[PDB]
Amino acid sequence: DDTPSSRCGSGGWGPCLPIVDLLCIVHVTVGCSGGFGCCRIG
Repeated sequence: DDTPSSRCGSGGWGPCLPIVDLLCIVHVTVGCSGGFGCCRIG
């Protein structure tokens, strides 16, 4: 739903995870490679 100004490995999102294993929808895909996103880890 239009996530905030976050980024992979900038706050709570990990370094980089392959969408192939993704499980969320509102995750974040900024700062990562084309095809890899990140979800709320901690």
